[PDB]
Amino acid sequence: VVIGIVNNTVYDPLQPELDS
Amino acid sequence: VVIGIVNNTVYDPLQPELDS
Repeated sequence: VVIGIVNNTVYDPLQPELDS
Repeated sequence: VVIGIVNNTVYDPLQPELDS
């Protein structure tokens, strides 16, 4: 719906602790 | 202490990500 939206990745800060 | 406080549940986004 938003006009002009681009594609990018939003990294989750919980992942580094979840993996380790 | 708070006058008029009602009872409800608060969803925790941490628990489902941590469990999975």
